[PDB]
Amino acid sequence: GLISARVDSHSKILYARDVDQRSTTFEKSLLMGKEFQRRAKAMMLRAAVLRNQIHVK
Amino acid sequence: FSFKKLLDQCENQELEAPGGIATPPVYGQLLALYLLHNDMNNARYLWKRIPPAIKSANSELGGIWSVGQRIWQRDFPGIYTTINAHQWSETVQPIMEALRDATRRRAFALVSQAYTSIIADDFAAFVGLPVEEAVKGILEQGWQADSTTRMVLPRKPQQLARLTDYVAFLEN
Amino acid sequence: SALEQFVNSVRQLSAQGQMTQLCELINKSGELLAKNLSHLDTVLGALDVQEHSLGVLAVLFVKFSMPSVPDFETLFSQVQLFISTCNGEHIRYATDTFAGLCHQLTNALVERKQPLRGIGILKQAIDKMQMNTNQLTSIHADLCQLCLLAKCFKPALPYLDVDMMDICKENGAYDAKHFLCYYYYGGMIYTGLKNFERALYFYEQAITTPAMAVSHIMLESYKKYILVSLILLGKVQQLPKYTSQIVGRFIKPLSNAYHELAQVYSTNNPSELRNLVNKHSETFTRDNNMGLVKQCLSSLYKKNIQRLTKTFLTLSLQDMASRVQLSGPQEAEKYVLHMIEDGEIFASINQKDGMVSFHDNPEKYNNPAMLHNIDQEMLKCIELDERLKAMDQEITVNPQFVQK
Amino acid sequence: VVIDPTRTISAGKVNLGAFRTYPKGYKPIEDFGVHCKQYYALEVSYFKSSLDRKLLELLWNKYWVNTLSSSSLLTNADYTTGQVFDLSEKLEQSEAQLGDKLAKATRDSCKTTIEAIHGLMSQVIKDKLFNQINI
Repeated sequence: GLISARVDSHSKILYARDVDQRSTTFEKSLLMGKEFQRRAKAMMLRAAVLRNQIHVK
Repeated sequence: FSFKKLLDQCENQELEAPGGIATPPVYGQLLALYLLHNDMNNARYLWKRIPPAIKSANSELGGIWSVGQRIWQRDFPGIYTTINAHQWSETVQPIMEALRDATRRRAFALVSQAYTSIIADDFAAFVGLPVEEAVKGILEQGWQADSTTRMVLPRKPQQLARLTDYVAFLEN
Repeated sequence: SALEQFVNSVRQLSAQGQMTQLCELINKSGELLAKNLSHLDTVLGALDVQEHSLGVLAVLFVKFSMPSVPDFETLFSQVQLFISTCNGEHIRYATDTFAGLCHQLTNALVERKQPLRGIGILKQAIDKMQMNTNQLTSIHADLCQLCLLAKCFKPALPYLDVDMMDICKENGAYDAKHFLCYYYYGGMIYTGLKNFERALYFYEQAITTPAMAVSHIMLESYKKYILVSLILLGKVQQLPKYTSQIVGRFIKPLSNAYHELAQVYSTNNPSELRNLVNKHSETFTRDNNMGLVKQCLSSLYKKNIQRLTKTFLTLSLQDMASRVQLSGPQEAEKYVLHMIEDGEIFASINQKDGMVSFHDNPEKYNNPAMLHNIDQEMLKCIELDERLKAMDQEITVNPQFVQK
Repeated sequence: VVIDPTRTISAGKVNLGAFRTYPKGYKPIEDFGVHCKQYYALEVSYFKSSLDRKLLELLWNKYWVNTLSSSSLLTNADYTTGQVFDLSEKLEQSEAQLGDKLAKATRDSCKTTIEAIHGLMSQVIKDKLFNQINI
């Protein structure tokens, strides 16, 4: 993770890589939203199961 | 598009049975329809579900499973050879042509998407006939071609309410 | 003599209210209730039948000693009719014997090894018992087992695509065994259909249940959890902080073969993975998860190929089949084509020079389809917050939450 | 109250500043001056009556061209970016506190989101009215 570049072996050329800020921003936001929804549903199931005294006796 | 209704009708026909096992033709039709829709897991589990006695009673299921095994390994040329190897009853007759057309379209899409230049032999084996579909490809859709090496170059091919709902949700 | 008096009592008590005494008599038993009742049951309930039929069926199925003579199949048919003519909300007043009857029916079907006839029964049994479609009942774990022992996965999909929100107390009973069995069998069903992003979630929910002792079902929900996490992701996901301490102290040392498999599947070396699979084949075949490890072995190659795309823009096939160890340019070509067909990678094959070129240009965020996706996420989040507010409002008005 | 007439005229926004002061003895940024410890700042807000609101809206009604040609969110981009940055700082402070401010952060985020969706709604309405006539 020190050099942002790509190697082309056909012509043996190291090209520089430019990151599209908008695309990575949108991707990160969507991933965070999906993760948050998953965590929310998980905790809500937990609250459902911790209120009926389910403890595997 | 008409096959979806037949699909779910066969589904609820399968779901319940007088003894849990249905007739051979409905089993074969359901397996063929599963093969057609390119859903391999359900077809494989259905094949595993069939009891051995009824499985060996009819050889039509054997040919259907051979076709499914051929398509599972993603070996395109063998599908066309194994689909017409045996004879098919009228109950499963209109499945083979639709499956072949779907496989041809899938091969065409895969060649156009995952390839920038492919030997004409491999492309012709993928599509089905190394005589006239090459000239059809270069002429009809304008695909570039070059002789000697036999090389083809396929190329890839009600609003305000939502905003006011978002605003109302945010403000509340 | 007394049977007629009891039948008349239930007949005159029903249809006019007085539910408490009614359920009081249903469970009063009567020392086998003179099991020769049978035929008169037919005249006991008509049209909407009655509630006493459930008690008759329960006491018929409760002996557990060859229940209803070799003609049991006929009674089976009657049970089916009951499932199609129960109706009403009154059955919800007796959510203690219905679950037992369903469990006994499924056990009887399993011990006769015909787990397909009863599939349709436990769809209307569930639909006519839960208060709402987001409530977990003890029959869910039973349908998920009936549809798993016999290979039929699609019918259970409508009951696995919903998010459980509340759990029915069933006026007693409902031990954690049903919850664990449901969340384990659902995970196996999702794994069978090659839907790993939800099988991992199901196994994670199964593992983090509170517990104080080692259970037989949590072992084969962490063992498979490791494999599913290794398939979907590149590593074994860390369990959340609220995991029960039993898994982190007793379960882990008991099954250490999969931890070693992950350790090998931490550094990219397929040869060591195959060697460890061969060496520890007895452990992987005693737990019956054979086939789920070959998937990890195959996915190692796909992970290496995907990692190749972060450094290279155009790679020769011969050179490519030297870092992933595929031993042949043709096999590398077929692997790349299969990966492209599934959308896992963005690449193109040039057969003139035998080179794979990586594009990595999935989508620019101006297509209205992405606007539709954002709108769908909006709707899901709004619905989630609405359910949160509805849940909180009940707490705010609770008579317990005013004293503190 | 301290205002800056020249900067208000040049920039276009008012320079209203309301200040109270800490009394002597209580001891517990170069723009504010050199006595920043002795005096502090306060927030400013405004109000107007129902009659005043009606009169102001009816007087400002003779601005229709600018009303439907302003195309906001293209002029206040710097303000919105600053608001989002302050939102991030407030969110970080609230997260540190959790280890209330969360309500204030939620209200600020709601205000910014409402402004953004209002701008989008005005743009959509303009597009519907002007660009969907005569094919």
